[PDB]
Amino acid sequence: EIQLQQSGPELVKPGTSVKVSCKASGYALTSYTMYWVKQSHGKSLEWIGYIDPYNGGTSYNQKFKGKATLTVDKSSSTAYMHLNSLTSEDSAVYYCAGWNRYDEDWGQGTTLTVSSAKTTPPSVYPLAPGSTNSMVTLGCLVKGYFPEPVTVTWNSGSLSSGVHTFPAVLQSDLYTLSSSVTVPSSTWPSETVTCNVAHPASSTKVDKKIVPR
Amino acid sequence: DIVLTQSPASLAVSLGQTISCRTSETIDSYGNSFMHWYQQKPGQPPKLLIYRASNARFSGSGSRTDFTLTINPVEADDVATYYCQQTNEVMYTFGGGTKLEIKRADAAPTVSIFPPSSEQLTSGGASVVCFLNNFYPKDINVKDGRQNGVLNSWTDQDSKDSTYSMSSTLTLTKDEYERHNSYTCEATHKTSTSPIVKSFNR
Ligand SMILES: [Cl-]
Repeated sequence: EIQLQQSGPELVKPGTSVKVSCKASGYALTSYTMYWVKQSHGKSLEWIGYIDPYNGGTSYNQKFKGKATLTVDKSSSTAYMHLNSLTSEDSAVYYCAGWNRYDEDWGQGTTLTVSSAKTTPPSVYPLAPGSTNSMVTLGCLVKGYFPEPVTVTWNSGSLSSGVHTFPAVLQSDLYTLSSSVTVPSSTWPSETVTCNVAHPASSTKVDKKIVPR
Repeated sequence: DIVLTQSPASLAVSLGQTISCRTSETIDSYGNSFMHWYQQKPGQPPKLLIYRASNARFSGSGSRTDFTLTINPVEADDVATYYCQQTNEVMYTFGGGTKLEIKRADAAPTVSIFPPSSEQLTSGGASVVCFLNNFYPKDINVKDGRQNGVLNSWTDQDSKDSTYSMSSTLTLTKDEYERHNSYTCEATHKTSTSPIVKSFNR
């Protein structure tokens, strides 16, 4: 009965304030209570606070009293979470959820990065193997981008389940990740295999055909 | 306050083959108090499973102070971290979460080595990549005959075949890369008594 769409990822400087949005759609939307969760990279979920869109009731985690301000905009069916006095400890994934007795939906998460570093596009480098078997594993390397998230598809998503995208790793203040696609060697290099890299932070989308040599 | 505590932090069962959550404040003391159990698959939002109120594949058990999620049977899709949560007008709170692992027969890693792109070489750098893919268990070690500038990255247990895959990278300057010739990536896994190795000349 309800579906939720959070705003895009974000890079902001310490000591400013963001507002992230959650656009609801569905039936009987004031019947759902909106709330917000923080998930730090590889950490557990912590509740931020709630807002009852029908009556305006709100209740916050003590730790975010003062920090976070939840509002809803019944007109545009949008919940907001405003965050002040931002620091590096705040950067994490922020979910928005809605629920009642009958069902419950979460949003897709919003990656927020607090840093005074500037955005850095990825370096997308193809990985072709050397010189035997029906399967051939290709790859693609995205080198030194900031911040994270980054979206990596193969052939615009036409290749899946043959994929292994590896969690980016922080080395020298930057992220780098690799992803392996495996296909029949019947198919490659006859059929053109392409790496797709979206870095929404640096508003970047690059395709790199893998080529045989 | 309200403290949610769940045992165990880490779990590991095989296909075909319970998690407890204990509140410090009972659900029954508030008029509209709720307990939830969530499944979080990796790189996904958490999804609601079961709920309990005050006054099929998965089931909730226990007393009004212990909401017990019980998965039976375990599919390979059930690989995730599981969270319990308590609801009332004063606060929401979540448990620590419990990581679920699938038990599978040990598997040979499929190793493939890769040389620097010409695009990275014209940039002035050179990176050597080794995918070890689809190997059980997670335990694995990797290494002209350096250990500096290496970067590794594991994957979570696969949801289809209950497997792990690892990526490693050895990185040099343009000029330092040609100072050597044979580059061999050595894969020390448990099951293969021989250390699976692959190399390239140029
Ligand atoms: Cl560092």
